[PDB]
Amino acid sequence: TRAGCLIGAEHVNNSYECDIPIGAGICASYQTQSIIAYTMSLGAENSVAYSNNSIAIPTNFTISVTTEILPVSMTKTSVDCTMYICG
Amino acid sequence: YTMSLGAENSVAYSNNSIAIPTNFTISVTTEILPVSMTKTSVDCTMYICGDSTECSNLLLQYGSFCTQLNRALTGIAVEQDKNTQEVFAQVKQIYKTPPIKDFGGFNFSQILPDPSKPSKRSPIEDLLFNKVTFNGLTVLPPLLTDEMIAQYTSALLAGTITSGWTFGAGPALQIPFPMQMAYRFNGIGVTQNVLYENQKLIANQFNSAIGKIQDSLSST
Amino acid sequence: LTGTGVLTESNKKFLPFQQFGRDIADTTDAVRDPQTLEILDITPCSFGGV
Amino acid sequence: QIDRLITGRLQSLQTYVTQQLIRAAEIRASANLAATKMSECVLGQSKRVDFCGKGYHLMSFPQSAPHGVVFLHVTYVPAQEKNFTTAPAICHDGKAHFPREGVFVSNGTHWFVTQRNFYEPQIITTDNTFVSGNCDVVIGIVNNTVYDP
Amino acid sequence: SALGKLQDVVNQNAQALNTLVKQLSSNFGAISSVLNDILSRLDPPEAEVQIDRLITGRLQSLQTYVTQQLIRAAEIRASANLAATKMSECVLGQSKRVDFCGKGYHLMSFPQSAPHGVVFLHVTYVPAQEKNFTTAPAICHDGKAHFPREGVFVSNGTHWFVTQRNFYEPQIITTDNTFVSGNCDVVIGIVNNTVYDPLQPEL
Ligand SMILES: *[C@@H]1O[C@H](CO)[C@@H](O[C@@H]2O[C@H](CO)[C@@H](O)[C@H](O)[C@H]2NC(C)=O)[C@H](O)[C@H]1NC(C)=O
Ligand SMILES: *[C@@H]1O[C@H](CO)[C@@H](O[C@@H]2O[C@H](CO)[C@@H](O)[C@H](O)[C@H]2NC(C)=O)[C@H](O)[C@H]1NC(C)=O
Ligand SMILES: *[C@@H]1O[C@H](CO)[C@@H](O[C@@H]2O[C@H](CO)[C@@H](O)[C@H](O)[C@H]2NC(C)=O)[C@H](O)[C@H]1NC(C)=O
Ligand SMILES: *[C@@H]1O[C@H](CO)[C@@H](O[C@@H]2O[C@H](CO)[C@@H](O)[C@H](O)[C@H]2NC(C)=O)[C@H](O)[C@H]1NC(C)=O
Ligand SMILES: *[C@@H]1O[C@H](CO)[C@@H](O[C@@H]2O[C@H](CO)[C@@H](O)[C@H](O)[C@H]2NC(C)=O)[C@H](O)[C@H]1NC(C)=O
Ligand SMILES: *[C@@H]1O[C@H](CO)[C@@H](O[C@@H]2O[C@H](CO)[C@@H](O)[C@H](O)[C@H]2NC(C)=O)[C@H](O)[C@H]1NC(C)=O
Ligand SMILES: *[C@@H]1O[C@H](CO)[C@@H](O)[C@H](O)[C@H]1NC(C)=O
Ligand SMILES: *[C@@H]1O[C@H](CO)[C@@H](O)[C@H](O)[C@H]1NC(C)=O
Ligand SMILES: *[C@@H]1O[C@H](CO)[C@@H](O)[C@H](O)[C@H]1NC(C)=O
Ligand SMILES: *[C@@H]1O[C@H](CO)[C@@H](O)[C@H](O)[C@H]1NC(C)=O
Ligand SMILES: *[C@@H]1O[C@H](CO)[C@@H](O)[C@H](O)[C@H]1NC(C)=O
Ligand SMILES: *[C@@H]1O[C@H](CO)[C@@H](O)[C@H](O)[C@H]1NC(C)=O
Repeated sequence: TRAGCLIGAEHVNNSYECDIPIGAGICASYQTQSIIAYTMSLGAENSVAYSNNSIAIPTNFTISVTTEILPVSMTKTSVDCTMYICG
Repeated sequence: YTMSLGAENSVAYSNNSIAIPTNFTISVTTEILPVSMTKTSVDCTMYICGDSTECSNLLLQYGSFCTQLNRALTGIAVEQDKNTQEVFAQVKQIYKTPPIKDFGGFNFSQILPDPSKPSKRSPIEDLLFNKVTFNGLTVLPPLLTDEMIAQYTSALLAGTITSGWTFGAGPALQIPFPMQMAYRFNGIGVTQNVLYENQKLIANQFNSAIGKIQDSLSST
Repeated sequence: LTGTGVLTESNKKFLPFQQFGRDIADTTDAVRDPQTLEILDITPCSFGGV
Repeated sequence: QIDRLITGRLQSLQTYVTQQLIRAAEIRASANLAATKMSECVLGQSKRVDFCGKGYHLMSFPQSAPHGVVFLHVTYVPAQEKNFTTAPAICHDGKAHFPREGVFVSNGTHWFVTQRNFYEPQIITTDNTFVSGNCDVVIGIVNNTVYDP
Repeated sequence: SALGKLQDVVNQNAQALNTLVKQLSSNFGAISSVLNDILSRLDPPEAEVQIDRLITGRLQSLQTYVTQQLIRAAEIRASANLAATKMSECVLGQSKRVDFCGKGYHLMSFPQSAPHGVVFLHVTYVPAQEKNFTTAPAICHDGKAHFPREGVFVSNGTHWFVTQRNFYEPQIITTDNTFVSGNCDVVIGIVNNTVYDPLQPEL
């Protein structure tokens, strides 16, 4: 492939969502048994039924709670160079 | 010369006078942002000593210096895929437009992918593509190729055109394009009746505004 | 002129007095053989991460 | 002599990596901005001024470009306007009427209520206004007739 | 592993620190990595050379460390600024920014303490079951074009209703739910219906 020479993985013509990325559109995964190589899928195909007079309106809803994790600070560390360099 | 900051334009202010627009135009502007850069990665050992054993043995006296440099570059290369995915892979599904591009007079032919080409990019994307161009180092490929970025873009465009903003906050829900626009007008304080009364004009101003994009990108 | 790499013949043309070629990066990429007046390209030995 | 070349080459490599790393942060910041612009202006309608083009944002369309993203921002831009006189309120019968939406304006002989970003006069009626306070408080209040449907 | 962003910053700084101290074991071309084995074995003018090799090497190592920490600190600053923004906009208020605080329509969020960071629980409204309806941009009544005051006109196949855009809760189309602008000959796709006037049966 373009990323390099991949040895031990079986290349297939079936696309899957990416699991272990290799590069240049190629990903690998473990199927159940062997490791396979494939061109990654970017998502399921979904054509909306577009029409000049058709609208879809939700009749129900759900409350979804998602978790976002952000770092705020790093270790407040320092070193005295005159001890580190010398001793 | 001393530069001008801009033309002088006083405002006809008065405590009992207001100006109100009587007409409008649809303006399309182009904003360009970098997302990623080449995933260049150079092996410190080869860069400094090549295949020389006598040199490599002295390079080792510097401990982890080469390890640190190799790791820093690896990290830089990795976040380039993160940057690309964070920007383009914002859609869970791949959306496509219908066979019949009837959007109420709104022409997206320079926005949507050209199906006749080996690389399915829009007339504008094709132009953008064309306009911008050993010693131990190598260059790694991106995870997402131009073809995959183009597909993500197509999905986002198809979603925007046939569903509106709903696909970005739940399931995609179809809506007539001119009706979507009416909501977008209402969203800026312009009563939705304005769009319908002027739908022909708006579609024409839009279509011209887009054609001008391809021309100004090519020209400058 | 020394180095390590792969020697291949190439369709490159040097002037009669030029002994070797050099790239934009000051890297030698071709040499005129001292006995046979023909030009050989030089490519690096393939390498990469595993 | 080899040690000297190692120091020089290691140092030039450190310079490269450091500058490359600083620039990487700049590209990352741009990518983060691009991601925000897409999620707010492509997957929604931004209310942020000049976030996605000059004018009132309607929509945008992303286009792929080598090493980046190009956004086509579609905005509503007011065009040719007119001078109208205005009043903060209208006095009908001892009561101060304010527009529910829009502004009260006059063409020199008649008062109308209209939306702010597009001139489209409406008859001032009790369904276009609301009442708050009497006619003796508002500065600049004018006398007109409010129509009861 | 979901909480990986905080673990990665903890490990990355810990690793940088460990890397720094391990450089004390390098000799950088010196006769010894141990300062005492230079001073005690070599005559002063010779010791002064080997010691400079260790000083230069260790100083360069420390400069590298500080530079990497300084760049990394900038990355953390950016994250902290984003976190501060999300808290002030999504915890102390209700964001109107799409995907700023979770996928879906933001309702609210709750901050949670975390080691060296913050975790936000974003509560969002996400539309679920949906149906297609026939729609129209306007309804034609007595030669006048009626537009929904706030909502969309839809049909279930036999009757037209005005429905709020984000939830299928249909209502009878009345003069209160609609406004009139222009006649029926301008709007493209206008349909014929009857607009109810609540006054009529009471007049
Ligand atoms: C959408 O716009 C494109 C132009 O950008 C139209 O394509 C042109 O059609 C005319 C015929 O009317 C040809 O002479 C031009 O050569 C075409 N130009 C290009 C670039 O193809 C297209 O027909 C429009 N679509 C609709 C439905 O009107
Ligand atoms: C509002 O402005 C538009 C243009 O932005 C006007 O439409 C143009 O009118 C001229 C005639 O004066 C024509 O030659 C152009 O071809 C029209 N352009 C388009 C896109 O239709 C429109 O008439 C103006 N309306 C009002 C009320 O002033
Ligand atoms: C202000 O607007 C009113 C209409 O809303 C103008 O009055 C009309 O003028 C037309 C002639 O152009 C007549 O045919 C109508 O019968 C008039 N209507 C009324 C109620 O008088 C009025 O002239 C405008 N004033 C100014 C200064 O332009
Ligand atoms: C609006 O109409 C009222 C009458 O309803 C005007 O009030 C009069 O103002 C004059 C001048 O101060 C007094 O002498 C009268 O006694 C007031 N009439 C009443 C019934 O109190 C008011 O001035 C008018 N406003 C404008 C701007 O014309
Ligand atoms: C559209 O909605 C109307 C109600 O607003 C439906 O009409 C009613 O149908 C029920 C049975 O489900 C009857 O018991 C009522 O008496 C009907 N009311 C009226 C005024 O007719 C109508 O059937 C729905 N149409 C479709 C295609 O679902
Ligand atoms: C809505 O109903 C009106 C009648 O109330 C329809 O108007 C007719 O339009 C045709 C075509 O131009 C004329 O030949 C008829 O004379 C009109 N009728 C009347 C009484 O004037 C209108 O076409 C209908 N619209 C829709 C979308 O159904
Ligand atoms: C997979 O695709 C290749 C072409 O890239 C084709 O030659 C091969 O026969 C295909 N294999 C199967 C099982 O379809
Ligand atoms: C060197 O000698 C060989 C014959 O053995 C001859 O073919 C070749 O051309 C000579 N090269 C030069 C540069 O004289
Ligand atoms: C409003 O009146 C001023 C003069 O007081 C004039 O300069 C300005 O151009 C007028 N604006 C419009 C929109 O007519
Ligand atoms: C505007 O100022 C004039 C004085 O020049 C004053 O007579 C008038 O009442 C004021 N109108 C408003 C609305 O403030
Ligand atoms: C919309 O209509 C199409 C048929 O044209 C149907 O396949 C699709 O499931 C409908 N959408 C919904 C939400 O029912
Ligand atoms: C919708 O498309 C149909 C053709 O399938 C056409 O007859 C009808 O007039 C169109 N309606 C609108 C509002 O464009």
